Amino acid sequence: TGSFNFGIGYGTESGVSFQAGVQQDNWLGTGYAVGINGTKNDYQTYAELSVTNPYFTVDGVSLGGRLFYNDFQADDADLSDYTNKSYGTDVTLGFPINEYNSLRAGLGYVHNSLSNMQPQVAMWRYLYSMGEHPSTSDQDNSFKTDDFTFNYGWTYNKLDRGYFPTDGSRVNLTGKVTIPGSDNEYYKVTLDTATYVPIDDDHKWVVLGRTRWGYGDGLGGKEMPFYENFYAGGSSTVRGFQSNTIGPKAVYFPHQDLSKSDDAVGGNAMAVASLEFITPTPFISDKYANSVRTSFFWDMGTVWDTNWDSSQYSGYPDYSDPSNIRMSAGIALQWMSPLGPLVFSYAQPFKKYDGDKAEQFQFNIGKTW
Amino acid sequence: WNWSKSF
Ligand SMILES: [Mg+2]
Ligand SMILES: [Mg+2]
Repeated sequence: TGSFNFGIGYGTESGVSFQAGVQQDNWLGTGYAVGINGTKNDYQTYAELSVTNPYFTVDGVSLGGRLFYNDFQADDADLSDYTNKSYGTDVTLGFPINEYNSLRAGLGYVHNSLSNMQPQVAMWRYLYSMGEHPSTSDQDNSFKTDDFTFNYGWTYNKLDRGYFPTDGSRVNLTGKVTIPGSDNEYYKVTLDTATYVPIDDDHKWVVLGRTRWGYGDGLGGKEMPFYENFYAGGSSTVRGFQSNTIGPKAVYFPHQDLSKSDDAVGGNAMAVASLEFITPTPFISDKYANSVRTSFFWDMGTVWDTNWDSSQYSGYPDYSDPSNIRMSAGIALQWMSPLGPLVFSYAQPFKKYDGDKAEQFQFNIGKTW
Repeated sequence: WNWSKSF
């Protein structure tokens, strides 16, 4: 008939987080699930009305609906400062292919309203490509856009287990592109892969290979908006690095000749890879391996800005350079605790670049399971 | 942590 839930979590990147939802399982006999969910962390507030139906057709074609609001404070996510308030809708159809494959396609509308932008080169390059020319010596600005998107996705999942896998692979490819008539003109592609290779019969020793890629660019002279940027560094990409520090840094314009900074801005291209040796946990019985997991890892990644105009800023790093690969090594520990899914890592960033920030200890308690 | 309550 229905349910509701409340969650409290914690992350080094996100601080204390809260979650809350309420779902009506069958709306007046339609078979659609209607719900309201909300989440809040140090830099993000998000709320949505959800409409879902796993059997839109009796075959198993799914429908997924959204009407959302989102409030992003970029400085609290350790980026060069800006604020983005947005709302919109999405409709998505899910087509199962076989046990291990699904496809999804959908249409999206999103209104984005940008304010409180701290003048810096890359952000202003995008603004200029959009016909925007706000003052460079002033943080009281405003840019509002309406976009319509076509979204597509592909998920391969043959993990033997959803939680603490020991064998198989997981691949998720997402795409989106603006439909003419949008203010923006851009596409964005994301690729995530995870492969688990057990080396012993009992599956207590596993080799994990993770990669994560992202590429987007503008069309017809526009650039991809910077609030769609990829980032890297943190607890889920390159451990041992401060969240999102990897990649370009803001080149700030003077307030009222530019200022090199160590404030990350993300980029439109990204590549992250990790090799991780899963092993039994010292001082713990392998009866708890489904609930406790130790691993040693080698993380690497880079983020870059393909449109950095190096000609015009010779005195500053060429942030279009994709070859400054950050690297770290360390040890992680996960635990299905009474307080919820728990992840503690200690890692040392042994290859880092000008302006990158370290965060050796990183901790996360989930609020959804 | 996540508390769930079917109504
Ligand atoms: Mg601040
Ligand atoms: Mg700084």
